[PDB]
Amino acid sequence: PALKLALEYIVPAMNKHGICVVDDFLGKETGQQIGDEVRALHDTGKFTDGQLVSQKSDSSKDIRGDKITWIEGKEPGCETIGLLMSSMDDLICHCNGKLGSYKINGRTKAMVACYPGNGTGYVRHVDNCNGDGRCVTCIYYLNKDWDAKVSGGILRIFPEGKAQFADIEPKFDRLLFFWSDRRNPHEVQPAYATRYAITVWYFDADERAAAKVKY
Amino acid sequence: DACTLLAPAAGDTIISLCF
Ligand SMILES: O=C(O)CNC(=O)C(=O)O
Ligand SMILES: [Mn+2]
Repeated sequence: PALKLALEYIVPAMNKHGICVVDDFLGKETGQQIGDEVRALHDTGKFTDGQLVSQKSDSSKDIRGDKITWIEGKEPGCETIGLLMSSMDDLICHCNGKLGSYKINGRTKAMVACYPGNGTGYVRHVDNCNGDGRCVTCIYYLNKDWDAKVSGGILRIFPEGKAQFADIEPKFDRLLFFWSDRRNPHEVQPAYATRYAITVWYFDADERAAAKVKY
Repeated sequence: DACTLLAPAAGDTIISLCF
């Protein structure tokens, strides 16, 4: 059950550690269909360079070297991505009142992202630096039989205040949650194979409105 | 500061959820 999973596993893990990993989130068949839709999107050549909040160079691959496309989930041939988004939204909304002080009332479009090997990555960064309203980062990974010792691409999270870190392999059908603010600096270490993932950011109501009056 | 030089763009759209 999605609700039971959320309250029994995700809420405690988030409030204690600020990171939560759920493996085998949708199962092999559905995850495979999502991988097919993502690869078909990639095959159309539509992906564009990942963007930064404050971008200073047209080409910023040394900061983040991924290529992305934004998906609403209602698009043609994207039905299963839409199912993934509906599942995540159902889960998150069922966490409301239990993710600290956050009351989630919105999300971004889904960011489908591809690091095309060749040592591309994402230097250590924070998703939400300045209170832009993003409170929870959700990432769904699509890469089968991923061997970090050969392909790199580990997501290393450096939880604030301690020498600790969490290494997250971008493993197929893995769903990852973490606080988007400065508590969780993280980096994608250089990848040497094609690396696919889908990210959704969820917004806190009050921080979102405050960010609205501030921008 | 330099934090937003490294942060991922959120897109131009927010989709309402939950309530
Ligand atoms: O893809 C990953 O594992 C991590 N991605 C990011 O930190 C990002 O795109 O902002
Ligand atoms: Mn990030």
